[PDB]
Amino acid sequence: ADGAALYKSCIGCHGADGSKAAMGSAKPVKGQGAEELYKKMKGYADGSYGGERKAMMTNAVKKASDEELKALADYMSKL
Ligand code: HEC
Repeated sequence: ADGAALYKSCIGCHGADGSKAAMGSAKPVKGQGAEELYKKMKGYADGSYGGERKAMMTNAVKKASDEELKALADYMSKL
């Protein structure tokens, strides 16, 4: 699959232009940067980055294999 496909679900917590209030006050995804987003999204998928509220997101992003991980960051980096 590829990032774009996953994001469609992600809208639930991040909104379109990755800025809605997630599980409380959270940094907006809104073009942090592909580097940042990749490392953080990778962090979550791998389980290196996370926390209580992140648990849902962790499993959500966990579905992303590799193409997906990279592309999700790339996509989010222009959103
Ligand atoms: C709520 C139910 C969420 C779902 C589903 C998804 N994310 Fe999320 N995300 C959430 C929180 C609480 C935060 C914390 C950010 C902070 O530090 O305050 C985030 C943030 C991100 C980021 C930005 C990185 C950062 O700022 O630390 C990334 C890269 C991210 N989220 C990725 C991601 C993906 C790929 C999701 C859907 C495919 C997704 N999130 C859903 C809460 C929730």
